[PDB]
Amino acid sequence: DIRILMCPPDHYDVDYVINPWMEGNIHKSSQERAVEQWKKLHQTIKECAIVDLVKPAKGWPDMVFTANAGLVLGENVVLSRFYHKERQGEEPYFKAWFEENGFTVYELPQDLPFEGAGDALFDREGRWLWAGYGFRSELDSHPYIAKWLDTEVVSLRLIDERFYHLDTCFCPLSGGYLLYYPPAFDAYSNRVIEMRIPPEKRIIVEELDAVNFACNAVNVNDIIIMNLVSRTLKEKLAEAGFKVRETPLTEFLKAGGAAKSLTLRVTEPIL
Ligand SMILES: NC(=[NH2+])NCCC[C@H](N)C(=O)O
Repeated sequence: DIRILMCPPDHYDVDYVINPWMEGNIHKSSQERAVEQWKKLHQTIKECAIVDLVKPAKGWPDMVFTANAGLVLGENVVLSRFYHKERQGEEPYFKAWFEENGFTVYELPQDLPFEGAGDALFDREGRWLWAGYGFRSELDSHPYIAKWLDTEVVSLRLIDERFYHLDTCFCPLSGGYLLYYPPAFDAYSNRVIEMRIPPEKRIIVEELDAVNFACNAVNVNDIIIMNLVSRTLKEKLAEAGFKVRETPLTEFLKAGGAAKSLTLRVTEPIL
């Protein structure tokens, strides 16, 4: 069974600016359109996986972005500790959901930021965990995660403020494929990626797709769900065996997130 956690946009707005996509967008989201877009995404994901919901909290508009609730492996979750006070109030609500749903929760020190699956994505065969740092999660959190979850952690440094979470520019896929935007990473981190993923398994995104959040994609088996995709990228994905489903998420891009950011896979098998 594959299960994905989402959180509906009952209280969604753009109320502050903590990433560059939010600049100029305060109160520019339409709550009604956001509901419509989220409902279409929810339906599309539910066609591929079970969807669980956590009740949203008023005053925490970014709670829709459940990718940042924590990092799940098996029965364990490393709870996120947000870098910004504007999201720290989500933490007790996410903790309560994990506890109520049978997970055993690990908490980092309150001074050590780490933003969950948004910044840390497993290689889909379970060989290691790719973990971003540079804007939200601290590099020093990576050894904690490695030990708590008994996984090798491969740290990747983000260098572009637009691509401030790993999942905005990097997406492990089924079959060992990796969908990513190399310019979001420094040279050393690109070499680290390249050492592990050979060219035939790389699906390299160009900037025009990256800025439409193409890497912020939900992949269940051979299905990939995203906001918008160029024909060029759709054909590359089709050639690699994936079926692309697009669903519009413009109201969430105003807050710096798209399809993947609105999801957390809570069934991450031990392999
Ligand atoms: N996993 C993600 N890409 N999350 C996007 C979160 C967007 C939210 N406004 C923030 O700045 O934190």
